[PDB]
Amino acid sequence: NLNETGRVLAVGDGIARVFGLNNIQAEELVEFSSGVKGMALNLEPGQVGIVLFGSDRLVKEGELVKRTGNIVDVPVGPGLLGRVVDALGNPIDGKGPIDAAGRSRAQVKAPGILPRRSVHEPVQTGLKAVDALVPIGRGQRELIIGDRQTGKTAVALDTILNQKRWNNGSDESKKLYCVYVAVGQKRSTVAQLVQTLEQHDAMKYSIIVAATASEAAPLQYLAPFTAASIGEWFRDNGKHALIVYDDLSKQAVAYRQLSLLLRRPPGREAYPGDVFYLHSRLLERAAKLSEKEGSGSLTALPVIETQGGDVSAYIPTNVISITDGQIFLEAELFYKGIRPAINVGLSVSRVGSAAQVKALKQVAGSLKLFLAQYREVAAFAQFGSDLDASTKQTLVRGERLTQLLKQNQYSPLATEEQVPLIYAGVNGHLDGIELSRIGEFESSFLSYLKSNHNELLTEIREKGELSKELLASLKSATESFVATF
Amino acid sequence: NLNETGRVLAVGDGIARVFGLNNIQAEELVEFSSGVKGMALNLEPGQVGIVLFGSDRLVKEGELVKRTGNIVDVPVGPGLLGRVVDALGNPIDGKGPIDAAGRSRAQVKAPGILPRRSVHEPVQTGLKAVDALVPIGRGQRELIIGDRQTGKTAVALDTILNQKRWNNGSDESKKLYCVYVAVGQKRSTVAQLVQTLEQHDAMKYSIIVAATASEAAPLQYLAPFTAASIGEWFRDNGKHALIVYDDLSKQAVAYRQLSLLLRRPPGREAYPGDVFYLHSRLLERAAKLSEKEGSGSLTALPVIETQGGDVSAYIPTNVISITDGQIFLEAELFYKGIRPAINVGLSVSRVGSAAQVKALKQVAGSLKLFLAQYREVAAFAQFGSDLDASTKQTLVRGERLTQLLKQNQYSPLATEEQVPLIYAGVNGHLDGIELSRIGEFESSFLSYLKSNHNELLTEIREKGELSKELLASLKSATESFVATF
Amino acid sequence: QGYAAEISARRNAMDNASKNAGDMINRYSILYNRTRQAVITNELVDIITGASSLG
Amino acid sequence: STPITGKVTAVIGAIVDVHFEQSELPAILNALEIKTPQGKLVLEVAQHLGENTVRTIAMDGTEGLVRGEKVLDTGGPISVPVGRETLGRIINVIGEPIDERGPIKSKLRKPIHADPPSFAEQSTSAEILETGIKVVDLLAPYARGGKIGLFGGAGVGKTVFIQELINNIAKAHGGFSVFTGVGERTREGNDLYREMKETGVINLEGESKVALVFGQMNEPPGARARVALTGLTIAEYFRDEEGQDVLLFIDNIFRFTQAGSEVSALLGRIPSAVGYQPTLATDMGLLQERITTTKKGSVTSVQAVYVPADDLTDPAPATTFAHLDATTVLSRGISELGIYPAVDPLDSKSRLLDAAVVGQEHYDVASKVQETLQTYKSLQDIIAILGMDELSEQDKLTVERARKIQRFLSQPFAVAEVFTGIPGKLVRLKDTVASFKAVLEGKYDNIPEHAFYMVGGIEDVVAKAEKLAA
Ligand SMILES: Nc1ncnc2c1ncn2[C@@H]1O[C@H](COP(=O)(O)OP(=O)(O)OP(=O)(O)O)[C@@H](O)[C@H]1O
Ligand SMILES: Nc1ncnc2c1ncn2[C@@H]1O[C@H](COP(=O)(O)OP(=O)(O)OP(=O)(O)O)[C@@H](O)[C@H]1O
Ligand SMILES: Nc1ncnc2c1ncn2[C@@H]1O[C@H](COP(=O)(O)OP(=O)(O)O)[C@@H](O)[C@H]1O
Ligand SMILES: [Mg+2]
Ligand SMILES: [Mg+2]
Ligand SMILES: [Mg+2]
Repeated sequence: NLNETGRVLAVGDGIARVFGLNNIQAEELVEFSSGVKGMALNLEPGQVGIVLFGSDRLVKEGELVKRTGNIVDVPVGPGLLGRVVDALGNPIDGKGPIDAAGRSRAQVKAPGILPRRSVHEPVQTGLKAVDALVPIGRGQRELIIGDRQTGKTAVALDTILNQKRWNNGSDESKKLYCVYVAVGQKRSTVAQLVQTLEQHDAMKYSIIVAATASEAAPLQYLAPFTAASIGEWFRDNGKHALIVYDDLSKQAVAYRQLSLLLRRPPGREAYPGDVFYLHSRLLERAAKLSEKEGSGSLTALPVIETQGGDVSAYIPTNVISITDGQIFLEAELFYKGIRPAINVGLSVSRVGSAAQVKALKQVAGSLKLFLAQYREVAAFAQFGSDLDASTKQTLVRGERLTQLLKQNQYSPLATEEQVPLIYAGVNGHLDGIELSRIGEFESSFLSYLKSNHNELLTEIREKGELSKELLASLKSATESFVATF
Repeated sequence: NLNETGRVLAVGDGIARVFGLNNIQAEELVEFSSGVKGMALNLEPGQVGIVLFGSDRLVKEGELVKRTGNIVDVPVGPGLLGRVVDALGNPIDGKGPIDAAGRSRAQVKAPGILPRRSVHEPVQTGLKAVDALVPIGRGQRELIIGDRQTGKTAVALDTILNQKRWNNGSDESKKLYCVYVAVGQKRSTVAQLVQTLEQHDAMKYSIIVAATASEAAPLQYLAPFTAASIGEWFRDNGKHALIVYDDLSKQAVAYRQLSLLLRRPPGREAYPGDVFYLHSRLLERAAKLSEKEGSGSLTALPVIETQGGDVSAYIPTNVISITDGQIFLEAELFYKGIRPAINVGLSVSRVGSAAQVKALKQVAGSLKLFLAQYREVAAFAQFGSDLDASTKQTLVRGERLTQLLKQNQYSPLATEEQVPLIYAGVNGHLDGIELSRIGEFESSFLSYLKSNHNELLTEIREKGELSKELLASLKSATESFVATF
Repeated sequence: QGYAAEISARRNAMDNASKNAGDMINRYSILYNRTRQAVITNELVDIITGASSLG
Repeated sequence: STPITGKVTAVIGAIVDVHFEQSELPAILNALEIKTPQGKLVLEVAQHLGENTVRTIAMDGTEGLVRGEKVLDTGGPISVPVGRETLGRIINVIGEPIDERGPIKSKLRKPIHADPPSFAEQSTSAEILETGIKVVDLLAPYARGGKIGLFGGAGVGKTVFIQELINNIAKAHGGFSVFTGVGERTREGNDLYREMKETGVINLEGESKVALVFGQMNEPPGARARVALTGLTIAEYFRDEEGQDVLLFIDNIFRFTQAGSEVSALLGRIPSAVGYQPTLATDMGLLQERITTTKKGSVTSVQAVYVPADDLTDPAPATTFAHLDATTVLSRGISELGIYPAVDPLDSKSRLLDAAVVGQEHYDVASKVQETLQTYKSLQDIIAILGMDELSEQDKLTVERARKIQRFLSQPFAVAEVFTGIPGKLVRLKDTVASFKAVLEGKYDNIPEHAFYMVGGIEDVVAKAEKLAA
C-alpha cells in the first residue's frame, strides 16, 4: 500500500526509522509485524522516525509496519481505583480486565483562563509541619523538591493515607482520590509502595500508574500524561483528585534519551528546547474548575531530585518556576532528628492561608514568626549562658516548637488533633516541660482530651473555627493538664 | 590488483585516505612510495584511514601504497640494554644495529588470572619517605601523580639509580632492569637524562624509548605499548623489570589527535571514548607471574600531569582507578621545604606492608598513622592556644619525623641506612635535638655506624629482619651516640 | 579593670573580622558565578561537538 | 546444519560492520562468530543501518580482521553455561572456560539476554541479614535477598569490604554464590581464586559452592559491557530452575556504564550530559531489574559502585541509588582519619531501618548514635575556633562520647589483617547493639578513646583499656 503501511529502513537504540505511511498522523501509534508497538514523533519528507515501547530485538530491517489511526489514548474512570496499570493503561496486578467509563487522549489542553477559581479548599496532608506551615490547596501545584533519601515520598505518601478520614465518608465534595505515578522506579519498590497502602487500607481510593526503569523510555514519557487524564476525569465530573508525580526528574531523563537518539538539537545538559514545554503542559492541567464548570479540582505534587542541593540546575529551575510552592527537604535536617526534614526557611506556598483551615490558621499565623526569629538566633544557642534573657526566650520556644513538628512516619493527625498541640506550643505551656519529654507529651495530651474534653475536639472538627469561648475552654483544659503533669 | 596495493585519495595532518587495500588487516603496518610508513586504524569500504609516522609533505594524491602483512611489532631482548630506541625499536643513539633475540607485537594480551602471584618482593626506591610509607612491590603499578615542576620524574629516576646495588651482582633473581619511556618530552631533556644515568653507571641496565614531541602523533601513541613489550621480555624469562611511563597524560593527547583527525567522534574534552581502555590495557600488562611461568615480574611507575592541582580531572581519575596506589606530589609542600614533596595524606600503597621490607616494617608500624596525627595536631595548634604535654610531645616528634624524611635528589639510601634513622625517629631520640640539627645528624649518625657499629648494619642487610639480639645492640648503639656530643 | 579592657578589645576584634570575612564572601560569591557559568558552557561544548560530527 | 554466512565490511575500534544478504538479517542482540587462527572473535549485533548492513560490537581484540572475512551467524544471543556444572570454575564473557580445566559440561545453555521478571512475580521480604560489621548491622543492616550497594571513591575500601562479606556469609550460606569481576585489576581475581581454595569454598578435586565470572579491565569495551550479564545469567538459573538462595557479588558495577560510554560515540549516539550516553537510565535499568528476588527463589546481591572524582552527583552513581535497598556509602574524608571501614553513618541508610523490623530497642539506639555524630560534626566550627572549654556541660559530655562511638565503629577485618596487623574480629548484632547502648548511657565515660579504636566486641574495649594502663 505505502500509505497505510511502511518498511523498516533502519532500527536501533530503541528507535526504528520506517519508510512510507504517507498519511500517518503526528505522535500516532503504529504496529510492527512482531507485535511491539511504537509512536512516530518525527515526520520527515523521506522517512518517519518511530520510538519503540519494547525491545528493538523484535524489530528487523524491511519488516512491515501498519497504522493504528489513533493517538496515544488511555482508559479513564472510577474502575481504575484499586488497580495498578502501566503507562498505556493495561493491568499488571492480575485482577482481571479493567472497567473504564471511556478514554481520554494522553495530550489534553489545560483549562482556559476563564473556567477556574481561586483555590479555597484545603488539602489536609496530616503533616503538622505542612498543614501548619505550608498549606496545600485543591488545585494547587506544590512541589516536593529535595536531595536523595530526604523524605520526599513520605510527604506525599502520608498525605494519601490521611485521606481515610473523608473517602470512607458519604459526601463526595469532601473526598479525595489519589493517583500515584511511579516513574523510573524498580519493580521491587512499587510492589512495596503498593503493599504499604494496602496494610493501611488506602488502595481503596488510590490509582497506581507504574513505569518501571526496565520499561522503554517512551513509556516513562507518557506515564505522567496518562495518569494526568485519569485524574482529570474526577476533575471534570465535579470531584477532587490528587496526583503525585514521583518523579519528574526521571521523566526528563527518559525524554532526553528519545530526543537525542532522534538526533534533535541538544540544549543545556543535553535537554531539547521543548523540555520546559513538557512540564508546563503537564502541571497546568491541574487546577480548580469554577462553579459553572463543575467546581471540580486536580491537585499536583511533582517530585524533583536535586544533586547536592543544586536548585539552580536546569530541570529543577523549570519545575520550580511552574509550580506554586516548594517543600524543600534537606538530608542534614534529617540527621538531627527533625523528621520530616522540611526546611521551613525555604518551603513556601503562594496560596497560603487561602487553603488552610481557620481552626489552624488562628494558631499558625504566629508559629511562622517565632520559628523565623529562631533561625536568626540559632548561633547563640552554641554559646554560654551569657546570653541575655530576651534572646534566650526565643531559644526556649524554638527548641520545643521544632521538637513538636517532628512526626513519625505513617502517622497522620487530623486538624482536631493539630490545633491543641499548636495552641499549647505557641502560648508557651511547654517551656516549663523538659525538651526530652516533648514526644510523650503529644501522646498523653491527646488521650486526655479524648476522654475529658472530647466535646471541644468535635466542635473544632465540625465548625472548623475557634470562637472566643473555645479559645478560653481550650486554654483552661491545657493549663490543667500541664499543671497535673 | 588493488588487493595488495592502493592509491592515495587525500592526505594531510598526518592522515591519509588511501583507496584499495582490501586484504590489509586491522592496525597493520604499511609503506608508501615516498619511503614513509603508516598505520591503518579505520577500515571502510570506500577508503582506508591511515596515520603517518612521519611528515606528510611527501605523500600526494594518487601515490602507490603497499602493505607489510604484519602487525606493528618491536625488537626485544637483552641487546637493547644500554641502547636508546624509538617507538618502532630502531636505534637513535648511533651505536650500531639493535641485536634483538625475538620480536613481539605492540598490543599484547595481559597475563592470565591463573598465572599470577601475590606481590611479596620489595622495590628499593632508595627514598626513605617512600620505602617507609608507600613501599613498591615487584608486580604492581605505583602512580606518580602531581603538577608540573614538583618532582615526579625525580622519584622514578632515583629508583633506577638505587638498583645499582644489585645489578652489579651475580645473582639474577635479585637484580632489577629499568625501562624509561620518554613521551612528549623534548630531545634536549631526554639527552640530559641519559647523560645523568651514565654519570652514575646506570645506563648499562637501562633501556630508553624516545617519543619526543616533534615526532608524529602515532609514535607518541605507540611508544608506551612497544616499550612495555620490551620489558615484558624479562618478566617471561624469569627476570624482573621496572618500566616507567612519563607520561601517559601526553600519550592521551597524542591518541586524541589521531581520533579527531580520523574524524572519530570525541567523548569528553575531545578525548576518544575508549580513552580509559588506552591505559587499562597498558598497566594490566605488568604483574607478578606464577612460579610455573618463571617467577618473572614487571613493575610500573606511570606518571601523570595535573593542572592547578586538580586530581578530579578526566585522564587522572581514569588512571588512579587502575594503579595500585599513588605518590601524590604537591608544589606547596616543595617550597615549605618538604623535598621530595610527598603528601602522605593522599599517597597510599594498595600492596602495603606486603611489599615493604620486613626489617623496615618493624621500626615503622603506625608511623604513617602518626604523621596523620601530626597534621591533625599541627592544624589545631594554629588557634594560638597553649598545648599540654601530650599534644606538644607528638607535635615535637611529628615535626622532626617530617624533617627526617627530607632527602636530597640523586642520593639513594640503602635499606641498612634507612632502618637506623627511622628507628631513632619513631622512638623519640630526636625529640631532644633542635630541628636545624636533624640535617647533619643523619650523615653523622651513619658515619658513626659505618666506623664502629658496622657489624649490625651487616646483619640487618643480610637477615633483612630484626632479632631479639639485634634490637639489643641496635638499642645501645643509638643511645650511646645521643650521649656523644 | 583589665578584664573590662579585654572584652572591649575582643568586641572590636570580632567586629572587623565579621566585616572582612563578610566582605570576603561577597568576593568569592562572584567567583562562584563565573565558575558556575564556565562549567555550564564547557559541558555544553562537548555536547555540541559530539553532534556536529559529519564527514 | 543451515548456517547464515556474512562478510565484514568495516572495522573501527570495537565496532565491526557486517554485510549479510537479503532476508538473512539477524535480529538485534544476536551473537556472531569469525574463525581465526588464534581463536574466535564473537560479535554482537547492535543496529541495522539498512541495506543489509548490521553494526556489531567486538567481544575481543579487533586487530587481525581482514576487510571481508566471512562471519558465521550464531543464530541467537551469546550463550553461557548454566547449572551446578559451572560451580568452582572460572568463566569469561563468551562462556568459555578460562581455568585450564577442560570443557564445562553443562546440560543447558541459556542466553545472557532476557526480559525482567513481571511485576506479579515480585516478592517483598523484610528479613534482616547478619554480616558481623558493627557500623552496618547497627545503622544500615542488609536485607536477606536484597540489593546492597557499596559506594566510594578510589581507594576507600570497597573491595576489602565486599571481600569480608564473602568471608562471613559465603561459607555460612548453605547455598550457591556467583562472583562477577567487571572492569577490575586482574590480580585481585588471582588472590580471590587463591583464597577460595584455602578457605575450602572451591575444591578442585571436590565440591564447590560458587562460580567465577571475570571480564576485567584489560578487556575491550565490548567485553566489560556484557560481562555483568554473563554472570547474572548463571545466578538467575539457580534462582528459578534451582529455586534456592543465591549470593551475587558484582565488582565493579560502574564499569558496566563506563564501558558502554566508550563505544556509544562510535555507534552514532549524541553524547548526553557529562559525556555519558543517553541510554544510561535504561541500560542501568535492564540490569538491576533482572537482579532481584522472585517467588521462585531468593537472591542476595552485593554490588560495589564506583564514584568518579568522589562526586555523588555523577549520573552513574546517582542513578544506581534507586535500584538499591541498602546503601553503604564510603567517604574518603573518613579514610584519612584512620578510621575504617570508612563508612559514612549519616549518608548510609537502609530499608530494614525500621522499628517493626530490627526491633524498637534497636531503632532507638541507632537513632541516638546518629544524632550524637551529627551534633559533633555541627560543633566542628566551635571546637577549632573557640576550643573545647567553651562548649556547655551537655555539649562536652556529648562530644567526648561522639568521639568514642566514632572510633568504636572501626573494626579489624580478617581480610585486611595484613594492613592493620590486628586479627580480624566478627561482632554479633545482638552484642553490637548492647555495646553502643551501654556507651550511650555513659557507663564508660572513664575509659580512654584509644580503647575504642580498632576494637571488636565491647568486652575488648574494657580489656584494651586495662592492657594500656600497664
Ligand atoms: N517522617 C518520617 N519519620 C521517620 N522516618 C522517615 C520519615 N520519612 C522518611 N523516613 C525514612 O526515609 C527513608 C526513605 O525516605 P524517602 O523515601 O521519604 O525519601 P525519597 O524522597 O523517597 O528518596 P529517594 O529519592 O531515594 O526515594 C526510610 O528508610 C524511612 O526510614
Ligand atoms: N629531592 C629533591 N630535592 C630538591 N630539589 C629537587 C628534588 N627533586 C627534584 N628537585 C628539583 O625540582 C626541579 C624539577 O624536578 P622534576 O624534574 O622531578 O619535576 P618533574 O615532575 O619532572 O616536572 P616535569 O615533568 O615538568 O619535568 C628540578 O630543577 C630539581 O632540581
Ligand atoms: N579495614 C581497613 N582498615 C584500614 N584500611 C583499609 C581497610 N580496608 C581497606 N583499607 C585501605 O583501602 C585500600 C584498598 O582500597 P580498595 O578496597 O581497593 O578501595 P576501592 O574500592 O576504592 O578501590 C587498602 O590499601 C587499605 O589501605
Ligand atoms: Mg521516592
Ligand atoms: Mg618530568
Ligand atoms: Mg577496588
